[PDB]
Amino acid sequence: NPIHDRTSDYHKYLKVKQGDSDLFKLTVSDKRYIWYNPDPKERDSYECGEIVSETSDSFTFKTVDGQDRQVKKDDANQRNPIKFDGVEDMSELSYLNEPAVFHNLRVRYNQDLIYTYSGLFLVAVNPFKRIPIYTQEMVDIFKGRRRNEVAPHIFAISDVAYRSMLDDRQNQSLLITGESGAGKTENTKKVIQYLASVAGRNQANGSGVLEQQILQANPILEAFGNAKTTRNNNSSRFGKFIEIQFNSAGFISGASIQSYLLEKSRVVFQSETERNYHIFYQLLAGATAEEKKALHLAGPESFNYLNQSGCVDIKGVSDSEEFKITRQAMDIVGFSQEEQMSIFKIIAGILHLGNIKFEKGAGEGAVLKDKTALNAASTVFGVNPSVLEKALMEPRILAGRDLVAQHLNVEKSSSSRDALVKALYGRLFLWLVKKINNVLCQERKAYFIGVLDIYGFEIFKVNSFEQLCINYTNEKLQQFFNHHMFKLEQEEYLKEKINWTFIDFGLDSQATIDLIDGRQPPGILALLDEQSVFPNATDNTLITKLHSHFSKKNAKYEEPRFSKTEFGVTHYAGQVMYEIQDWLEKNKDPLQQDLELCFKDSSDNVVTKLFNDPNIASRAKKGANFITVAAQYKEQLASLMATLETTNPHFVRCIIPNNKQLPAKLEDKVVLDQLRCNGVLEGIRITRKGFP
Ligand SMILES: Nc1ncnc2c1ncn2[C@@H]1O[C@H](COP(=O)(O)OP(=O)(O)O)[C@@H](O)[C@H]1O
Ligand code: VO4
Ligand SMILES: [Mg+2]
Repeated sequence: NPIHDRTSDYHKYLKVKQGDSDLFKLTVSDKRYIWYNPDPKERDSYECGEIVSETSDSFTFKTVDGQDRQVKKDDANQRNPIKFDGVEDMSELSYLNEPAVFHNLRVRYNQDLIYTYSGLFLVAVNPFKRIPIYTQEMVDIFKGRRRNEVAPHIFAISDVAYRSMLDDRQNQSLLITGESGAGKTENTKKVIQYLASVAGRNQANGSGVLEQQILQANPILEAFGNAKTTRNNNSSRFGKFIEIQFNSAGFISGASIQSYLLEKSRVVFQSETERNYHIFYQLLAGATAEEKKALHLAGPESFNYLNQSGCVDIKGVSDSEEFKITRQAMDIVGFSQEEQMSIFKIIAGILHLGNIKFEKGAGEGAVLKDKTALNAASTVFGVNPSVLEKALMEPRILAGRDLVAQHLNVEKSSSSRDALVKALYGRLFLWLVKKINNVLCQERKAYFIGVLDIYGFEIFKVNSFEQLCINYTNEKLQQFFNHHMFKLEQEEYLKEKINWTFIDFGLDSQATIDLIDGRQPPGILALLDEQSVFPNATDNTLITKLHSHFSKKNAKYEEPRFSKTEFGVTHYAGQVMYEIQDWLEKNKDPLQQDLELCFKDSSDNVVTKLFNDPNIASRAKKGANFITVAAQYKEQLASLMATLETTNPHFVRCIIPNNKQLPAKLEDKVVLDQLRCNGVLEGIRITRKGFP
């Protein structure tokens, strides 16, 4: 048994190392210590001081240096007996305070122990390096073990959700929270791997193909949906809820993926030191000479959509090698050789479209002097270069019932070219998902375990509509944890009348949530929609209306004195300033019909489905207007949350160690802000003084 064999990889990599004689001598000491702030300015940096004396309400301790301080006992962060350092469950700590919880996490982290239980949920601190703990051997160890019999691990929480699904015959969900780069996606991959193993079928010839396809579905979406941002080299630019389905016997019957709002703006713009989607780089590097030739491809520096950030490479990653993986994932899933080539023609097409350089003519209208890029794109897409040309600069619209040809200037033509690009990429992503889903859904499920992997809370120098939608989602996931951890728990106790005194844990993201998606009174999204459908509305009339409604009226809103185009929203993870530029068009997500017409007549079959298929090319109509991006997203986020409520949830809180993606550098301030806003210690207090 590996569990008990101290010489195993398990003990080696998942268990705390045996202390020595000198450590024992320290462990049996009678001295008592306290965690204090050497600087009262920096409350997150602590040192350990020894308590030398005590009055009825105070403690006098010594500081690392030559001095002595006194503190009220009710204001003291006592240090747990060292025997607790490295404990696998922090609900077991004598003293439960901030420095105490961080210290234990730090102790384990320094030994590459990234998993630690914090009551009923698991905490995960990003190692930022590889650790040999997700091997098939490790999987087999956790197979069927009770949470307290084995070490903290993502495999452990997975098996528990699994047994609960079988024992209670109820649906389960694994909610992995964390800001950008914290490790949500890696752990998500692990939960899938584990379930696929312990619950898959290992018959031969035809058998186990499903579980292999389930696994191969991730690398495809990652190539089209992930990209390098300043916070993560493999940031997920789309949200995801994966449904692992099981039959009545408890065997994987299949799975479906529900994607959420891809960043469609990234295809045409990346800020300095960021990349466009990985796929653009894997194609340009992994394509053969013929493909490269029949596609009119060149190097990254040759494409406007790939040479503006100044970054075409990611340290330690080979796009060429990555491309081989992607294509192999597509094969296994089932993408015909034809479909794939179409998929790359689109990628190549999008690249050429970004090369089209519009210029002014003799008048205000725009013209296209060089038609190389235009011709190239038209070729790979299989569309009439002249139809496409007029559809870009002179799209036709109705003026009443009259058909009027527009003559878009340079700026307008470029924006229209970008809208096409984004619609193009956006629909492709949805097609890929649809496709994969038809492969994985081959049997009526009896039960499922939902694994959520959203885009994490993020902040950049410039925050736009995209960031608001992302942080709004994180804000709701957090309230989901607060709701379940405290509100429902206590609402239960008090219902049974088990003699409980209500506790206010001070965790509530409702005010921030209402400010964003509030309807009555109208929140930010509601006002955005109003203005969005108001003809004479501008980004300036939108910000003015936003300030008007919330400035000095809502505690979570702020009208900055340093700017006229930004507004702040106080989230659980911090205040974020948002730039209002282009919000109206982003929410409208416009696309000229002449452009759609031009592509509905494409020779390529994939391209044609993206423009003739209702689910992909059609847009819901909220009456006289198309449903807005905000209204649809608010709507889809509401379904999810309603789906989660119908399951038994298990939380995994990923914690990022620092802001530099560096291993072995656990930064207190970075880590303590997360433990605080995530409500980790309150999560431990409810499990400790309550009735689980
Ligand atoms: N458990 C882990 N083991 C090894 N590396 C990890 C782990 N978790 C995270 N990483 C590293 O951190 C990066 C970011 O994690 P990721 O899961 O992609 O963030 P996210 O999904 O939270 O936005 C990974 O690409 C990987 O380098
Ligand atoms: O950087 V992550 O967006 O996948 O949270
Ligand atoms: Mg991710």
